[PDB]
Amino acid sequence: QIPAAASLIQTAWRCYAAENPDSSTWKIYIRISQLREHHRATIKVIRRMQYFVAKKKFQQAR
Amino acid sequence: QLTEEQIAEFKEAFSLFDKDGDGTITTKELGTVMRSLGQNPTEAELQDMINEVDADGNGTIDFPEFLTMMARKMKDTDSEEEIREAFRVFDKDGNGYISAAELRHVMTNLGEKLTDEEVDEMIREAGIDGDGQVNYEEFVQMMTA
Ligand SMILES: [Ca+2]
Ligand SMILES: [Ca+2]
Repeated sequence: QIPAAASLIQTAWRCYAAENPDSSTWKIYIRISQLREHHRATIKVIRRMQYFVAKKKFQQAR
Repeated sequence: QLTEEQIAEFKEAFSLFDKDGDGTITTKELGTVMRSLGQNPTEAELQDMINEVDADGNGTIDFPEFLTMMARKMKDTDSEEEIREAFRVFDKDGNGYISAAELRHVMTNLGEKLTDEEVDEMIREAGIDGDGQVNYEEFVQMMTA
């Protein structure tokens, strides 16, 4: 099923791209004026959690 | 395969979320960290995140459960197969290629909706061929390498 498939791909890619400090995935946090270390900390955690959520829904849908 | 440097960082990260200090992460506290990063998570999303980490089922995240989440493998053979099986959804004729135009549409307009700059970077890494197609096994490999 298509929504679960897309979310698995997109959350996996957001985890992977966040390992690159110069990736454009960092430019979307316009609420933060200067990305600092604790910012890159919490973001990486959140994206990780959103990947395991999407993995779980993809398993249910396939 | 876990150091005292790795655990110190995971413990400092755990406390950025546990605003209470009671040793436990609540949906409310997770929503507060997300909302300060400028995200607007629904309660449904916050409860799903907590429920995928909360192993014992009491509705909160203790440090051991946080550790399991941070140490859980993402680049293994089984996760590789799930991502691969996710791309096959969009490979309508099962030939190993997705149309670059179909890929960018799905990535920007379905699911979590990536930005156009995020998809530019994503599609630039696999390459588009002369025929406008993207070999998606390239994503499966470069993301799990
Ligand atoms: Ca707490
Ligand atoms: Ca718990």
